Amino acid sequence: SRTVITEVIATADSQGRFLNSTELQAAFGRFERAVPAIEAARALTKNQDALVKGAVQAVFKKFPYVTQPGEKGYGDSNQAKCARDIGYYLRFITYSLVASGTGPLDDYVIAGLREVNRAFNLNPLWYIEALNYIKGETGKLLSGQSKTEALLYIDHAINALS
Amino acid sequence: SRTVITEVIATADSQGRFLNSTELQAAFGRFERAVPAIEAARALTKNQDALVKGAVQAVFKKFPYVTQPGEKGYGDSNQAKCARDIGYYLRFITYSLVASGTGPLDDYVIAGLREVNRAFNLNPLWYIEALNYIKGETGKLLSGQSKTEALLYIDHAINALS
Amino acid sequence: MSRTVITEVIATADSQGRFLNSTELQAAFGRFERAVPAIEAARALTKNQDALVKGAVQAVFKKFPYVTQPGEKGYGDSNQAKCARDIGYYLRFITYSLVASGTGPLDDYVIAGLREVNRAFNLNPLWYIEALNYIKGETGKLLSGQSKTEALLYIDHAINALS
Amino acid sequence: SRTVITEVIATADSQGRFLNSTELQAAFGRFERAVPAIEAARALTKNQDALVKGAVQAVFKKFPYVTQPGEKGYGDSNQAKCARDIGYYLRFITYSLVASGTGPLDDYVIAGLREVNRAFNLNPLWYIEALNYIKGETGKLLSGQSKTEALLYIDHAINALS
Amino acid sequence: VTLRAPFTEEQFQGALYAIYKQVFGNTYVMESERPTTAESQLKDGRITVRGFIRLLAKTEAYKSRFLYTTSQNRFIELNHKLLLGRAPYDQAEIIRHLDLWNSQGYDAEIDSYIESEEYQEFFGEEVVPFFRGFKYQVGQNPLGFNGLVRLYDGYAGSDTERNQSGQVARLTDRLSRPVREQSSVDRIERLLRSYTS
Amino acid sequence: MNDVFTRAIAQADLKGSFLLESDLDKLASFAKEGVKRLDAVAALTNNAPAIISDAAHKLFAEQQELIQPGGNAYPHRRMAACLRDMEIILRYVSYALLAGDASVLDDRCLNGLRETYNALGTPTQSVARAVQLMKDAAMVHLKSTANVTVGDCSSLYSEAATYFDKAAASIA
Amino acid sequence: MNDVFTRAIAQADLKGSFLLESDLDKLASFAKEGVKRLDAVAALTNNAPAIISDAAHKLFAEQQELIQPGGNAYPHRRMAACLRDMEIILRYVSYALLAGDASVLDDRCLNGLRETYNALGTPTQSVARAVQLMKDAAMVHLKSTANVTVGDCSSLYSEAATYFDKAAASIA
Amino acid sequence: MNDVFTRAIAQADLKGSFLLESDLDKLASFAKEGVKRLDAVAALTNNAPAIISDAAHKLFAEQQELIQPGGNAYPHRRMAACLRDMEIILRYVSYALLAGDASVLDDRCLNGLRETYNALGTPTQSVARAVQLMKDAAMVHLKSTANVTVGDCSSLYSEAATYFDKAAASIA
Amino acid sequence: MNDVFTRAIAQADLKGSFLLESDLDKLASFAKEGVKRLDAVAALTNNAPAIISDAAHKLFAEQQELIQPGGNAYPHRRMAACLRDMEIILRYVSYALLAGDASVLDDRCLNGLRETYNALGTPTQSVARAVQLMKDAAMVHLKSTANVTVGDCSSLYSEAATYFDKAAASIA
Ligand SMILES: CCC1=C(C)/C(=C/C2=NC(=C\c3[nH]c(/C=C4\NC(=O)[C@H](C)[C@H]4CC)c(C)c3CCC(=O)O)/C(CCC(=O)O)=C2C)NC1=O
Ligand SMILES: CCC1=C(C)/C(=C/C2=NC(=C\c3[nH]c(/C=C4\NC(=O)[C@H](C)[C@H]4CC)c(C)c3CCC(=O)O)/C(CCC(=O)O)=C2C)NC1=O
Ligand SMILES: CCC1=C(C)/C(=C/C2=NC(=C\c3[nH]c(/C=C4\NC(=O)[C@H](C)[C@H]4CC)c(C)c3CCC(=O)O)/C(CCC(=O)O)=C2C)NC1=O
Ligand SMILES: CCC1=C(C)/C(=C/C2=NC(=C\c3[nH]c(/C=C4\NC(=O)[C@H](C)[C@H]4CC)c(C)c3CCC(=O)O)/C(CCC(=O)O)=C2C)NC1=O
Ligand SMILES: CCC1=C(C)/C(=C/C2=NC(=C\c3[nH]c(/C=C4\NC(=O)[C@H](C)[C@H]4CC)c(C)c3CCC(=O)O)/C(CCC(=O)O)=C2C)NC1=O
Ligand SMILES: CCC1=C(C)/C(=C/C2=NC(=C\c3[nH]c(/C=C4\NC(=O)[C@H](C)[C@H]4CC)c(C)c3CCC(=O)O)/C(CCC(=O)O)=C2C)NC1=O
Ligand SMILES: CCC1=C(C)/C(=C/C2=NC(=C\c3[nH]c(/C=C4\NC(=O)[C@H](C)[C@H]4CC)c(C)c3CCC(=O)O)/C(CCC(=O)O)=C2C)NC1=O
Ligand SMILES: CCC1=C(C)/C(=C/C2=NC(=C\c3[nH]c(/C=C4\NC(=O)[C@H](C)[C@H]4CC)c(C)c3CCC(=O)O)/C(CCC(=O)O)=C2C)NC1=O
Ligand SMILES: CCC1=C(C)/C(=C/C2=NC(=C\c3[nH]c(/C=C4\NC(=O)[C@H](C)[C@H]4CC)c(C)c3CCC(=O)O)/C(CCC(=O)O)=C2C)NC1=O
Ligand SMILES: CCC1=C(C)/C(=C/C2=NC(=C\c3[nH]c(/C=C4\NC(=O)[C@H](C)[C@H]4CC)c(C)c3CCC(=O)O)/C(CCC(=O)O)=C2C)NC1=O
Ligand SMILES: CCC1=C(C)/C(=C/C2=NC(=C\c3[nH]c(/C=C4\NC(=O)[C@H](C)[C@H]4CC)c(C)c3CCC(=O)O)/C(CCC(=O)O)=C2C)NC1=O
Repeated sequence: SRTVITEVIATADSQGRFLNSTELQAAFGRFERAVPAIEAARALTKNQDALVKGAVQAVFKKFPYVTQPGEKGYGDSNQAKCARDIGYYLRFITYSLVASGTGPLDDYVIAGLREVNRAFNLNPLWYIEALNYIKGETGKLLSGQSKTEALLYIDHAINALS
Repeated sequence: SRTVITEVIATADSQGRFLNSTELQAAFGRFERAVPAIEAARALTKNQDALVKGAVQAVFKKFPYVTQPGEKGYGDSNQAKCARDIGYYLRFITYSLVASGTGPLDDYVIAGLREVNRAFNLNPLWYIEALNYIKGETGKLLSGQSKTEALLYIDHAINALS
Repeated sequence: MSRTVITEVIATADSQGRFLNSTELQAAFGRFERAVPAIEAARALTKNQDALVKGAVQAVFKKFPYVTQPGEKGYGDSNQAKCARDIGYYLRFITYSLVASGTGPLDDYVIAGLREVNRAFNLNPLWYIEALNYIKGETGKLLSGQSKTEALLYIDHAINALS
Repeated sequence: SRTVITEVIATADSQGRFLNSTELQAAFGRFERAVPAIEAARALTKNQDALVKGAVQAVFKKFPYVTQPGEKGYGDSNQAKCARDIGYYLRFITYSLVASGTGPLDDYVIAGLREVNRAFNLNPLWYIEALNYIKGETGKLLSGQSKTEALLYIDHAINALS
Repeated sequence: VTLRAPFTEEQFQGALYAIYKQVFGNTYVMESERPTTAESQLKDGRITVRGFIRLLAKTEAYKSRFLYTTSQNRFIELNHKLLLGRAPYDQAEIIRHLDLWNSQGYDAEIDSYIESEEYQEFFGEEVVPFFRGFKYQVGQNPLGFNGLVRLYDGYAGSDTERNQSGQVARLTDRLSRPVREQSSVDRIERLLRSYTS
Repeated sequence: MNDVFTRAIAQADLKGSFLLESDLDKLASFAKEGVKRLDAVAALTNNAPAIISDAAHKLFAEQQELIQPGGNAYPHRRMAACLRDMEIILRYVSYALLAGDASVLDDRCLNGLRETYNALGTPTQSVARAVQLMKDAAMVHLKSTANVTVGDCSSLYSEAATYFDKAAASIA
Repeated sequence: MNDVFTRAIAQADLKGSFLLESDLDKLASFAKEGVKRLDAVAALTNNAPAIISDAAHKLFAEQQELIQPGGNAYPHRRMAACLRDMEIILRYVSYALLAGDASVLDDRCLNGLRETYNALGTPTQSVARAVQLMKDAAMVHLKSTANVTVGDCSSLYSEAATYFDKAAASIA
Repeated sequence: MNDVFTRAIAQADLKGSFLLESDLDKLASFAKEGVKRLDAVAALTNNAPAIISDAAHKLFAEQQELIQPGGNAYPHRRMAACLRDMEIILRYVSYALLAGDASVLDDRCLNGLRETYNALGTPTQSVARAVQLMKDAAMVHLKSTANVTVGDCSSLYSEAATYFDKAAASIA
Repeated sequence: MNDVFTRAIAQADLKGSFLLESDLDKLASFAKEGVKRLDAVAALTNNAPAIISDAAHKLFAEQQELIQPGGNAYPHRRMAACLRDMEIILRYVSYALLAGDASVLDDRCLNGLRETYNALGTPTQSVARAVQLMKDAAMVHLKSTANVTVGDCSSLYSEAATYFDKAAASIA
């Protein structure tokens, strides 16, 4: 996958050179960010059972027309898929957070995002505003380095969805 | 040159995108270590003359055969310009410290090293052990973070000469 | 540099450094003989440009009532007027592509850089798919025979590029 | 502006006298020659486009060397501003015909043309051959006295450019 | 210059020298920059000459020389002149390559040169690229030869970043007029109409 | 490059106007007389070696100084280059004839050519003469009424004369 | 490819001397303040869609010529080119902000952009107006104090303003 | 007017004391840099026509309404007066640079420009843009090292920039 | 790139004539003493690194500002560039000496050298002086009577001196 250690080893081995100063810095810096990221990962792993429901209700509120009959959001199975999507999203957010790199995030949601979205008529705005809801609520859920660590990853995800 | 910030801008320019979170994390960790590196640069800048003279004398001591006539070290200009070379190396190592990257070394001494060493029949061993003596002096002149920070560039240049 | 079977054969012959062989002349003559239905369809559309555009914008509003309400793109009198202008552009390039008997005009002038502008101005492709579906429904009755088939084919190309 | 009517009125005002014979005879002269002048101006206003664009072509043909890439005459904006300037000149020649005096030329384009020309390295010749083109056509478009006087005013235009 | 399967030590250094002289221009390459691992991977045929050239194009020496100090027009011109031998033909190529860069990264941008069809026939797996736009190449404009002539200043010269001019574009001026100056005449009337207001 | 179809499109566009009925009339006429145009293009194509050889024979008859030592076409490599250039110009004229407008001939062939020959030292007056000789030796093949239906084609004859004159004037 | 520390090193090397005390003082001050610069860079990065969209809206509202047919951002491909150019300018402005140096902008992105736009007939003035609308939206987005510790950023604001002004002046 | 030495003598007379040693030190510092001042003023004077010409180029490019009819540069006599204004403002800023005291520019030049251009109808914002373009064009030749001994003169750059800023804020 | 034989052949061809008897005498005399030419080339090759090293030592002793910080040859990369330029130029002089004509120089060595040096800011006078020093260092090796047969080679000395002088004059 991709972490900070990933770019460390890749940019150290592309030149075929022994590990110099800069990638050692990058490894150390990644190592120091590990514990606030782990604290935030615990904080966002505890809240998932209510986070998913908050997200689905936010989606149903933002778009009144999606939930009405004859549209994508209507239906028990459709909303079950919405819940599964949001749970997967949060799980990979936690994965990227603990890994200190968006590698799992990148290759799990970004890889195959736009084409699959146009394939199943997934409007990116739905997930953009759902992740905006998660960003806003994690703004109060986390503070300090943990808050910023979660928010930058949410921002990366939403910019990927755009 | 090639510093941490420059490497970030290069990896974000060649790939033609904005700066992701991880690159900013690397930048902010570099900013964290900035103070020890600039302190090391301060300390080496003050002691420049004594460091250079000690290194030159260590060169003469380790290689006794260099001094006598008919050899590289004989003649006042020869060791005067040895002092010039040692000052060059020390200046570029302080440059690396300030820039917080191995750039100035790689651009001003490393790139072009073996051609000049083999053309003028110089020896990498002279400068290797001279930088070893500079290592010895900076062992006591510095402590804590700045110490190992300077050591990293010193022995990086040593491996470059080795 | 718009592509057309004439342009395509000239390009695939210049690429190989050869004169136009028999098959390229077959394709060119085929286009030349189909030109008359295509030009007929083009003039038929050109006469009825305004009715088709107005119907398309009304159908877009009808299938998407939520956009019409304030706080959305559909709000705005001049906004809706140059919505009609946008569907006018789409129909215009449909007629251009019919005259050219190729997707080159449509491709270059709309399809090239389509999704980028759709995103950066938050323009839903489904709006324009609705508009072109209405234009399909209309041209079903105006045109018949080969001209209708050509018009439906080019509308299909544009919709698929949007979709 | 500056007209024979205006010259009369100013040369009577600065001396504070009522007008006497000589200047009002000059006024007869102006008012009688107005009609040929004004029809000549009408004709010039009738044919402007050919005059301007063919003048631009004539400048190119008489100065091929300004057309190529990399010199000052090169450029789409440069050709546009050619046409603009020559249109202005035709403008003001017509104006002078209307005023039956060389005033407006002097007020607008003759006042300070030298230093603005050398300010942008403008060659006044270019405009002189443009005028030569213009006299070439007005040798045909007009007849006699109107033709004579249009030639007079344009000749004065070159002379001032000379 | 080629590299067959049973090749020996001799001319392998010569093949490397030809590769560096072509890919990097006449710009010097200190062995502080030569990728030894790529050369070893070439020595056993694990990679072709095409693969080794892809590697060099994706090194930081190639980027340092041609990507950072330069604009993107100059980058495309140099990529053509070095990895293909010819000048670009029109802004169709420039637009395609610039869009490909901004959308898919330098990696895909260089692949569009290396794994291209043109590179497949003219050079292929085991031929070092050579300046071939001097001889008439099938399906070119008359400006391809002129462009390669303008880019190539001589055997002694090179397209180096570290000069007074700062490695400015040589050919966008040349490639400029034909592509987008067909609408000059009407743009003239539009500009006059704007000025007269 | 653009044919006359896309000329009509482009001039309709850059003024934001639909194609007029009259423009559709001219283009439909272009399409109906298109079969004669295909005949002319095939006449140029299938008789290319004949046209090129005739033009070359006349050209080296008029000015022998090309083929004698020290001449541009002499060293038997530059002769092949001369014949190849003539083939290229003929090919682009046939392209412009099929298209209907000289965009192919004036973009893909004639832009950088005069100063290409200036760089090579090739005389351009001789190249323009060669193009005109090809025009002469190609009109006779273009007018060949055998093995084809008969009809008036003075329009296409003027068209091809204009294309050859255009190439010769651009190159010289 | 230079940042502020690398410019300082370059000067110190042209002089042939070590870095002076004042130079190290200002570089340490810059590095200590750099955490605020990183937040400004992240504000430009995460919001660039908004800046570009707003700048385009105001630009084409002011000059509705560039959307007219025959205008220079008329077709979808030229509109895409306009937006992509604005985005690249903003990218290199944020790169200069990170490095605290206008070397990356001036070399990589603006060494020959004026001649490119003149060659392609693009109105450089509308390009400069797009850059200035970008700078206005960027200032508004930098003023935002959401999720960050409040402080004084007038240094970064002035640097961003001078970066955008350098971009505009180099374009036109 | 009142030069830098005149300024020092003025303050000495006003407080009625002699010159302090620091006063002699700073006046000697001014005396030693007079060579650099000579270089700067020579650079400005020699390049003056070029600088004003290109500055006017960017001026009329950025603001295209001034030149066109109804603008304050249109009647082409106003153009001559405009060129006179650029040259005279550069002349007085060169004067102020030479003297090292901005008194001459403030009194002899900027006392009445505000009311003058109110009475003349000139857009003064345009004139401020003009003088800013002057400093942009002039700093080029300022950092030019052609034909002269090289040396850091950052104080001279900053002083010239402050002089132009004073002039701009004045006419602003 | 033409040896003596191919230069003579080209002249004969331009005169449209077979090779004269006197020209064949010249070429036979050349190919007769060609072993002396081979010895001179082997002395320039075998004793090359000594020539480059000695010439560089004398050059950097006589002209010290190059190796100073800010000098043209200051860092390691520029010293290596110096050494590679000198080795290439010695190599090309050996090439010309073997061939017999300066065709290899003016084709490959000197093709755009002045343009390169004027672009790089290199002082061409210094490079010419380096080529002069290589001349002096190389004449010593060429005149080495040891390890060869004794015989007059004044013509080779004059020819190689002309080659070095031509290289210097082309660089200068
Ligand atoms: C590996 C991680 C992962 C992701 C990222 C993911 C997204 C995703 N959602 C899908 C379907 C879907 N997704 C939705 C949900 C949307 N429509 C409305 O209900 C809402 C407004 C909105 C959610 C808030 C719906 C309704 C479908 C059904 C197919 C369709 O939309 O056409 C599909 C198609 C295949 C499937 O899962 O059944 C994918 C790949 N799935 C994954 O396993
Ligand atoms: C980028 C910084 C830089 C370096 C590193 C550098 C190395 C360098 N050392 C040189 C000479 C020399 N350098 C030495 C150094 C020796 N003196 C003592 O004896 C010691 C044993 C030993 C040093 C520890 C000697 C003996 C020479 C003379 C040998 C020769 O010139 O061939 C020269 C030849 C040109 C000259 O300086 O006149 C270079 C280029 N030059 C540079 O511009
Ligand atoms: C030549 C081909 C071409 C097309 C087609 C094109 C479309 C286009 N759509 C735009 C945005 C827009 N598009 C629409 C149309 C929408 N309004 C809704 O009511 C409807 C559902 C829908 C119409 C079906 C509107 C209202 C805007 C303006 C939104 C805004 O700026 O607030 C704009 C931005 C123009 C501006 O600056 O205001 C363009 C240029 N551009 C092109 O170059
Ligand atoms: C009242 C009537 C009037 C006059 C007399 C006048 C002179 C005049 N012509 C101008 C444009 C210009 N006109 C020309 C010259 C023309 N273009 C070239 O292609 C040809 C060689 C030549 C046509 C024969 C040039 C070179 C400029 C602008 C200077 C520049 O941008 O380099 C400018 C503006 C300079 C600029 O924009 O840079 C002035 C003041 N302006 C007026 O409004
Ligand atoms: C696709 C459009 C295109 C054209 C038209 C074109 C012309 C062209 N002809 C060339 C060669 C040549 N062409 C000629 C022909 C001339 N000699 C006599 O005067 C004849 C009258 C006359 C022929 C009509 C000669 C002699 C050369 C070789 C020139 C030399 O070696 O000095 C070359 C240089 C490349 C080569 O060596 O083959 C070009 C670029 N190139 C193109 O890419
Ligand atoms: C296989 C590729 C292909 C070719 C070759 C082609 C040419 C072609 N020309 C035709 C008639 C014709 N062909 C010509 C052209 C000739 N008459 C003039 O006198 C000249 C001698 C000469 C042209 C310069 C004319 C004038 C017609 C009559 C059509 C009309 O009335 O416009 C016909 C219909 C008659 C038939 O099928 O036998 C064809 C198919 N069409 C094709 O799809
Ligand atoms: C990496 C640094 C870099 C950049 C960013 C760059 C920009 C750039 N802009 C171009 C054309 C263009 N540029 C624009 C945008 C302009 N026209 C509109 O009026 C706007 C006001 C304005 C945008 C702010 C447009 C519309 C084109 C297309 C012109 C045409 O197709 O005729 C081109 C040539 C073809 C292409 O679009 O790829 C380049 C290379 N060049 C570089 O080396
Ligand atoms: C890993 C990526 C990254 C993040 C997430 C980040 C946020 C961030 N901002 C910080 C301080 C700060 N951040 C800002 C900037 C903000 N304040 C103003 O309101 C501006 C509107 C706004 C942006 C311009 C300021 C002014 C400070 C305090 C200055 C200081 O360091 O003492 C700190 C240091 C915490 C502390 O000093 O206790 C962090 C970690 N920085 C980073 O490098
Ligand atoms: C006749 C009127 C006159 C002039 C024109 C003049 C210029 C001048 N400047 C000099 C030194 C100098 N001149 C300058 C200024 C230049 N160097 C900087 O790099 C800038 C490029 C530029 C200033 C912006 C400097 C820095 C020195 C070196 C003095 C020092 O040590 O500070 C010298 C002495 C060196 C020599 O004679 O060759 C002269 C004559 N002196 C005069 O009496
Ligand atoms: C045909 C074979 C061939 C030649 C002849 C050749 C000349 C040549 N010398 C160069 C650099 C150089 N060459 C020198 C050496 C000169 N400067 C000093 O004054 C020395 C005294 C003097 C040596 C005699 C230097 C210093 C540079 C680098 C200049 C710079 O980087 O700005 C470069 C630029 C390459 C690069 O970017 O590194 C070329 C092309 N290149 C070739 O492929
Ligand atoms: C690698 C292939 C090869 C070479 C190159 C070679 C050199 C060579 N040197 C020779 C003698 C010679 N060599 C020289 C040249 C020398 N005279 C001195 O003054 C100069 C230092 C120097 C030339 C500048 C001369 C003059 C002779 C005597 C033969 C004669 O005068 O023609 C001979 C003729 C045999 C003899 O009489 O001894 C050969 C073949 N042998 C080989 O197998």
